[PDB]
Amino acid sequence: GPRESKLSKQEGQNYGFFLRIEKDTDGHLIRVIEEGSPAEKAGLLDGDRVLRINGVFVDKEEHAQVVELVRKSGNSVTLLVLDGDSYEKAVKNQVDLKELDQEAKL
Amino acid sequence: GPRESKLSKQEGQNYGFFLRIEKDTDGHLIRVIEEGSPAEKAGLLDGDRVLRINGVFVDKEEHAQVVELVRKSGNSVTLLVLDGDSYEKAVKNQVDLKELDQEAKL
Repeated sequence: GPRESKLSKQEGQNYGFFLRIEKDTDGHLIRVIEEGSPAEKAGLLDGDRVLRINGVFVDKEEHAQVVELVRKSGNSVTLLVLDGDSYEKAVKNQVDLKELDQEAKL
Repeated sequence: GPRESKLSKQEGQNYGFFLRIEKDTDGHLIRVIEEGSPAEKAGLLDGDRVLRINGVFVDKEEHAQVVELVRKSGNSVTLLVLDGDSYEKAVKNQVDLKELDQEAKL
């Protein structure tokens, strides 16, 4: 289910991913995670959607805002992410994404 | 990658950019971005290409209809632009410009 990913990096360093809007696709997508990066080390996966940034729900914010939020968070940031399939399955079944909290399968 | 620039102006004010048709040049070119202008504030960069206006794909529209789409948007307009370097690289690599949307590197 959702995961809380605690990213941390050095000054001048990128976290090492793209945030994207994709044509006819819901959500703020994480793509092209660089090998060995802060993003990788924190558990980010290709196709994850960003639900929250430092606990603030952003699924309905504009891309520019979501980017700004990451950027203004400085050299650490907490992302609540959901994998692409769980995210599409949640939106399919009209689940309230706001009410989703961390869940792990073991 | 592409950016959405959200330009806003006062009534009777100009945005502060030109659109041109240039010989042996692909696409709807943003030129002459006035310093201090709405265009500059929104993040337009010289050599930017206009891909979409209020979401509508225009790279293959006539210059006259693109200008008119901007004017008809009144005192704000949303432009999906792709910087001149990324755009020239995309046309070479035969990328479908219709499929490009906002992207940021973090």
